[PDB]
Amino acid sequence: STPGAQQVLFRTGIAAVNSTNHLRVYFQDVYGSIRESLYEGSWANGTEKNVIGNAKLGSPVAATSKELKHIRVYTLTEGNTLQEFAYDSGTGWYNGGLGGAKFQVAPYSCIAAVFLAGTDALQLRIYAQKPDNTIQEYMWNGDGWKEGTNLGGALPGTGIGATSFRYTDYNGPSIRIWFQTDDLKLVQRAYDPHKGWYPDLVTIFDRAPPRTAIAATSFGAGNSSIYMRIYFVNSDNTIWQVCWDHGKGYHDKGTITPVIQGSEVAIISWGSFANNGPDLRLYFQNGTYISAVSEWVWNRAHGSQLGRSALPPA
Amino acid sequence: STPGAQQVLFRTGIAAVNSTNHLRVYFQDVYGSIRESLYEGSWANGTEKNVIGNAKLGSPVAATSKELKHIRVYTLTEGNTLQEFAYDSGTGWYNGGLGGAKFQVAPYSCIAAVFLAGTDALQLRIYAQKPDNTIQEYMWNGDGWKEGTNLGGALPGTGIGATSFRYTDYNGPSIRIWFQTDDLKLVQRAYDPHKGWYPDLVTIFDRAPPRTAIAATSFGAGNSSIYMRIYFVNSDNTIWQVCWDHGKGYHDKGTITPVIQGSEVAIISWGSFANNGPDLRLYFQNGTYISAVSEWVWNRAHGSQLGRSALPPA
Ligand SMILES: CC(=O)N[C@@H]1[C@@H](O)[C@H](O)[C@@H](CO[C@@H]2O[C@@H](C)[C@@H](O)[C@@H](O)[C@@H]2O)O[C@@H]1O
Ligand SMILES: CC(=O)N[C@@H]1[C@@H](O)[C@H](O)[C@@H](CO[C@@H]2O[C@@H](C)[C@@H](O)[C@@H](O)[C@@H]2O)O[C@H]1O
Ligand SMILES: C[C@@H]1O[C@@H](O)[C@@H](O)[C@H](O)[C@@H]1O
Ligand SMILES: C[C@@H]1O[C@@H](O)[C@@H](O)[C@H](O)[C@@H]1O
Ligand SMILES: C[C@@H]1O[C@@H](O)[C@@H](O)[C@H](O)[C@@H]1O
Ligand SMILES: C[C@@H]1O[C@@H](O)[C@@H](O)[C@H](O)[C@@H]1O
Ligand SMILES: C[C@@H]1O[C@@H](O)[C@@H](O)[C@H](O)[C@@H]1O
Ligand SMILES: C[C@@H]1O[C@@H](O)[C@@H](O)[C@H](O)[C@@H]1O
Ligand SMILES: C[C@@H]1O[C@@H](O)[C@@H](O)[C@H](O)[C@@H]1O
Ligand SMILES: C[C@@H]1O[C@@H](O)[C@@H](O)[C@H](O)[C@@H]1O
Ligand SMILES: C[C@@H]1O[C@@H](O)[C@@H](O)[C@H](O)[C@@H]1O
Ligand SMILES: C[C@@H]1O[C@@H](O)[C@@H](O)[C@H](O)[C@@H]1O
Ligand code: NA
Repeated sequence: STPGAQQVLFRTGIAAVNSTNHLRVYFQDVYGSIRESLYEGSWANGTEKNVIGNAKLGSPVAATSKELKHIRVYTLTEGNTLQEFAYDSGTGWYNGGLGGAKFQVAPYSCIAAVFLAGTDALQLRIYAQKPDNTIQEYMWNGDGWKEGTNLGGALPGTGIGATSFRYTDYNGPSIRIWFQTDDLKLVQRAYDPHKGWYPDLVTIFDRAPPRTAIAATSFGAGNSSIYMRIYFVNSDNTIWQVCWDHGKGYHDKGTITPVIQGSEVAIISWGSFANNGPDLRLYFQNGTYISAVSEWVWNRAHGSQLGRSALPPA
Repeated sequence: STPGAQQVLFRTGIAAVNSTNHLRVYFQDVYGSIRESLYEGSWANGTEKNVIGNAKLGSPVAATSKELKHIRVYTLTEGNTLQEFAYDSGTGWYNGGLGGAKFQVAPYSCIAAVFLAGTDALQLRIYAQKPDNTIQEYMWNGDGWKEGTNLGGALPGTGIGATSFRYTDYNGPSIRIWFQTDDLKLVQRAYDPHKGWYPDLVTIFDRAPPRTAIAATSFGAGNSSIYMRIYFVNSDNTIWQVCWDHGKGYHDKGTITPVIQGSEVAIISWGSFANNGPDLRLYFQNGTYISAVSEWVWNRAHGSQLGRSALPPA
């Protein structure tokens, strides 16, 4: 292993954001600090000098962005309230206002976050689990944090995946989120601006390990058309992928890569099938230098391939 | 799930002590507190009122006893120093002297603990991993804590199992410990009073998951004879057992029971083959009520069976 790799928490929460091929990756160190690694032509950072804040040890770690102009990172405090670390170009890193709302969640809650797509306005939806085990939406629309739609019960400690896209024939954004129910199914819930939250859950996978990681992305939005990918850790200790592709629906599922038992997972994407893409990047732990974070790549050039073996600070 | 099971930390460290079929089990709750559940005819406790102390979230939890007269429970402070909760009949619970020594270990260190067998005197040996990744022994011989023997390098974050027995033809106690080496092997190291720490590391399993749980017990000591069982979580997400039986050596290995990815493991035993025994109890998480602790049992009457489904507080 390496002294750097040893600083990375085993089964750390992982998140990532990007603007095309400009990448940032968030993780927790063994002391509970949240650090940023970065790719700008090459990999750097992830050191003690790249701490953005502190969270309870074992905290979920979620992140969302508008390119790399605005980045928001969500974790849990020792008190099990949602908090936010914020980057704005020209301002740098600071503590955003979510903390002030003191939103109290289950000790075992996960977190997902999205900027609403297709607008220059900064609008955010956060998902987490309340003590009664229901999934709660929290909203920022430029004038303070408020609760949004409660989306019903889930498995206590369920992973939460989430994405926002805007159809080019729609006048507003859509949201899709994914979690695990008590019966151990992985389900989709869905928001469109006409039907609101659709009443029904759609099953994406019959049986998954209890509290498995869940990470999602979407790309290539068109006229009432989208592409989506959802990832989880199956019982074979590999990440599995589920595809939505326009005109085919939920039509493909299969293993992608081996990981450590109980690895967390982050996904980013950019581009589209119509324009020589997409590009996908997955981050996870697979045992490289024991505790380092590893990368998986997909692009048109070469399809599925292992990427950076050990991320900084490894 | 159940509300009680929701209080138990996912992938909690687990330790267990006993006097024959009088049992105690220790675990961490979602807030970082170490709780005791109990079996005296039936299962009890493990509630907020049965907290014996606090430790960093995700701390290893080890325990050793002399029957139930003297119990010692070892975990890590937020500062990554070893600490001790102690019970003596007639006194109750108290924080033991161990914290006075300020032994600093690696933030990812595990812990094992044994009272030395075959003496009424209270002699302790604790094992953990220093920042240089070597396994260090720490000793109490009735007049203050100090470092004992350093047992060399091991995989960073390795599980550590230990047991002490005393052969009926020896003038003093033996120690066996087990851990994982950088090549992912599981190995034994050994202390006998004529050879001190043996020079050889003896391989007991060729390849195991990185940082897998390791728990060990021993029973039926005779003249130059002993029975040992070592447990670990294998890549198939089940506990495996390695057997030493007198006259056969390290002769068997196979699966015992399924567990969640990354489950920790605790083992106790009592009795002997020559006296209609032994009894074994194993403790772990297998997904019952998502996050409850479960029991597996072995005895002569019915052999291998699942015990109590979900321990208190579930
Ligand atoms: C000096 C400066 O740039 N201040 C910013 C304000 O002008 C702006 O209104 C706030 C908005 O709040 C932050 O971003 C939003 C999207 C949310 O994440 C919110 O929680 C966060 O505080 O940002 C600066 O203070
Ligand atoms: C029919 C047969 O071979 N039965 C044997 C018994 O003779 C023997 O007692 C038993 C030993 O089991 C081993 O030891 C116990 C304590 C436990 O660890 C088991 O997992 C081991 O296999 O094996 C029966 O199979
Ligand atoms: C954007 C870059 O794409 C590929 O070149 C990868 O090998 C790098 O790790 C990075 O993800
Ligand atoms: C968008 C910004 O990009 C670089 O300037 C980094 O140093 C910052 O931490 C941030 O990620
Ligand atoms: C995009 C939508 O915004 C508001 O109307 C919320 O109440 C909904 O739950 C959804 O997030
Ligand atoms: C992107 C697609 O949008 C709607 O048609 C949903 O009913 C589908 O499940 C899918 O989420
Ligand atoms: C963008 C790519 O789309 C399909 O070809 C999938 O089979 C790949 O796994 C990847 O998700
Ligand atoms: C010592 C006891 O043995 C069996 O009767 C089990 O069913 C109990 O859970 C307990 O372990
Ligand atoms: C040996 C002792 O037994 C009972 O008194 C319990 O209440 C204590 O916690 C301790 O385990
Ligand atoms: C056996 C001894 O008991 C008490 O004296 C504790 O304070 C010591 O640290 C040790 O565990
Ligand atoms: C029982 C023995 O006691 C002391 O002599 C120590 O130096 C050894 O390491 C061993 O623990
Ligand atoms: C109990 C046995 O004792 C010695 O013979 C060791 O060399 C063996 O490995 C085993 O631990
Ligand atoms: Na976690």
